[PDB]
Parts: sequence; structure tokens; C-alpha cells
Amino acid sequence: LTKSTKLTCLVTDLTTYDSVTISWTRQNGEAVKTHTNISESHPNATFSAVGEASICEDDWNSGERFTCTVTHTDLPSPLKQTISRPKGVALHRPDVYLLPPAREQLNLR
Amino acid sequence: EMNPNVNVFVPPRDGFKSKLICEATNFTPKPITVSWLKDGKLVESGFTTDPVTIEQTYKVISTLTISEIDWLNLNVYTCRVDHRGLTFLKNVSSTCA
Amino acid sequence: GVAEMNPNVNVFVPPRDGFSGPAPRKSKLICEATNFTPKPITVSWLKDGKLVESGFTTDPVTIETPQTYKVISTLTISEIDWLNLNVYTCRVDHRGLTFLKNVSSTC
Repeated sequence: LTKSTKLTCLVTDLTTYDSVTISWTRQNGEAVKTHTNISESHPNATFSAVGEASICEDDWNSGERFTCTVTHTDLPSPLKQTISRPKGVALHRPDVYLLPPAREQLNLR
Repeated sequence: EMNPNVNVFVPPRDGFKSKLICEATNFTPKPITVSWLKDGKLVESGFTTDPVTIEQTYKVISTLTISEIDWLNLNVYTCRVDHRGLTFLKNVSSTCA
Repeated sequence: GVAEMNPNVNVFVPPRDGFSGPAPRKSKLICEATNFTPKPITVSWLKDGKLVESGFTTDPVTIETPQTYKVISTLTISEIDWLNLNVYTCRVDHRGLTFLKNVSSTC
């Protein structure tokens, strides 16, 4: 719809610190382009960070393994989050049904 | 001829950029070479070596400039000391990271 | 016989594997002040509120546009004291101003 096939990993409830960078690594370990538009802290004393990257349409449909690594001071071990399209699934045509409200609901006006 | 001791200091656990200090003590003769490594890669800039002072024993200190984010990202820093044809490598990391 | 700046206090501590030698193992603590003026400065070490009067060596102040100076101090510490969650504080006195920095092994 928008030709904006980007993927991001969001971190919440972490401490409101600085010097945070989110780098995306593929299955071969090669690096990708960086990102911009770093968000700010929230009034609830919770930091928010977003890591943006640009991938190709063919790469996503090829089932490549993409991993997002978090670099936070509190966590001693950088967690790994794997995002990939599950291949081998069939395609079905969605059926859209519209249910009008019942006559028992249009009583209180 | 005594092998120099290799010690690397780390920033405090509860916060401080920062600097890395590698100290070689109780070595002879006075001339000595000290370098720095980053994840097994040679460092080309960002490090300085102070003049060797007299503590007969000598003392040499080196300073490496590092960033706050890279230090806690589990990067490998190794201090290389060459003395009398021998090379010493010490690997350090953050205890809390 | 141009500017005056407050001293900066930085404390260096050994890592988890920074202890060696015969038991009990010992290490060193480094407290350094940089970009401070005027030159005179007082360096003292505090251990759980107790002043340390031995086992410390402070290097002479050396020169690193406002004039700048640097000072390096080394204090010998024991592994047993470090494992007891003892807090080490570097005391800096500069032109009547006192700056204290607290470090510990706790994360």
C-alpha cells in the first residue's frame, strides 16, 4: 500500500538512559544502513527506542533470517529477536461478512 | 629480565565517555612498547602513551579513549605488551555487562 | 606574574578478573582529575567513612587557551575488602570546594 516495507524492534519499560543504538544483522552477520529520528522519553519514566532498517521485497519473501540486537546498559546480555516470514503456508481468499445489529439492541436509543 | 605485569582498569559498575589504563610494572630494561586492540582488530587512532617514569624498576601507563555505548556492548579490548621478544595479551570485560 | 574551572573527579576500579598474585590478591584504584585549574589539589581516599593513611601513592601534577593540569593517584586495595561491598570514595579539595565520588561493585 505504501512501499514502506521496514521492520522495527521496540523496547519498553527500560531505564531512561542515552547512547542507545539498534543495529540489524542478517544471517551472514553483514551490517545494514543506520537509522534516524530518535524518539524521546515518556512522562511515565520509560524510555522508547526504535531501530529502522530498509530491506527489499524479494529478500523478505526469500525467508531470510533477520535479528535485532538490543544494546542496553541494564541488560548484561544482548537479547536476540528473530523476525522472518514463515514459508510453506498456503494462501486462502478472505471472506468478508457484515453482521447488522440485532433488533434487541435498538431499544435504549 | 622480569616479565611485566599486565593489568587493565574498567569504569565503575554504577556509571562514570571514559578511558582505559593499561599498566606495566616491574619490568627491565626501560624501553617497552604498549598497544591496544579492539575485538581483535588493530587500533589506528584514539590512544596515547605517557612517558615512562621511574618507580631499579620503571612504570609505563597508556590511555585509550572509548565511548560509553561501545564499552557495555560486550566489545573485546586487549592490551598488548611486547618486552624482550615476549607478547602478553589480557582480555577484560564489564562485570555487570 | 584567564579562566578557572571546577575539577572533574573520575574513579577507576579493577574488573572481576583484575586480581592476581598470591592469596590474598591485591589490586589498585586510580583517581584522576583532568582539565582543572588552578594547579593545587588535595587527593584523599575514604573506605566506609575511614580515612586511608597508608598504601597510597599520588603522582606529581603534570601539564596535559586556559592552562590545564592532570593528577594521577594510586591506592592499593585487598580482594577481601572489595568482596565485602565496601565503598571507596576519592576526596578532592580545590580552592575550598570538596567533590566526592562513590563507587562500588554492585550493579
